Amino acid sequence: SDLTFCEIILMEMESHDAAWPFLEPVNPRLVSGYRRIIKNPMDFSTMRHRLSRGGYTSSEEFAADALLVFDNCQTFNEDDSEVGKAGHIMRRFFESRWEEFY
Ligand SMILES: CN(C)CCCOc1ccc(-c2cc(NCCCn3cccn3)nc(S(C)(=O)=O)n2)cc1
Repeated sequence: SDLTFCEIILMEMESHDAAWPFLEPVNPRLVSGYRRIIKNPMDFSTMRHRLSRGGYTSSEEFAADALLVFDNCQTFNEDDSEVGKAGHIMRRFFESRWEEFY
């Protein structure tokens, strides 16, 4: 019953104005040397793939992947960059919705 809310939250994040950096895996042709720094990439497409296939055994596991998206953003980008700002917006949005649903 808790896992059904993850799809709803995922859809809301996919639709958010600030979500553009996170929709698909980082493209290494666009973001030079990404994997030198980010050893465990994550993105909303990968999360959708796993959620749709029972790859999350609990809502907590889904939340951990959401936070990994934002933690990787914060590790790679300065807070005042456009992508860094987007990550902070999305983390706040995610955490707020998580509290409402749970
Ligand atoms: C072809 N299709 C329309 C592309 C649409 C999506 O394009 C993206 C998506 C995500 C990025 C990107 C970048 C970045 N740090 C660098 C910021 C400076 N920058 C370098 C290249 C571009 N901007 N960090 C991150 S993340 C996920 O670690 O926070 N994600 C980039 C492009």
